[PDB]
Amino acid sequence: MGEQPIFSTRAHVFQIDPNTKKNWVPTSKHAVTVSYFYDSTRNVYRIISLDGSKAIINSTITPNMTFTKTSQKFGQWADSRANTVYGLGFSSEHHLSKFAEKFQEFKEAAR
Repeated sequence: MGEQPIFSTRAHVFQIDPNTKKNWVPTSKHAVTVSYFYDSTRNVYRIISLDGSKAIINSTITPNMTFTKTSQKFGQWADSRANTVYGLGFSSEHHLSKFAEKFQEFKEAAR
């Protein structure tokens, strides 16, 4: 297939404020589904999330992109295509933990 579903989880989505990159701005009002998809048409993994029919995340994973845990339930990563920093807040450390693990896997496939 051109777009292959791989993994899906839920979280509240945020982006850092453009101006000083320090204040968190909510992007979704609800927790939404955040997923990893493999795009074979472009040969890359993508992090995709829609709030309703509005894509709020469509981040291609690149070899040096890095996911950082900020608390036991929240983590972030920088994205140059959209020129921002995404933050994800999970209901539990186990979910943040698992998301970060998958991130590392597809980062390597990218390299």
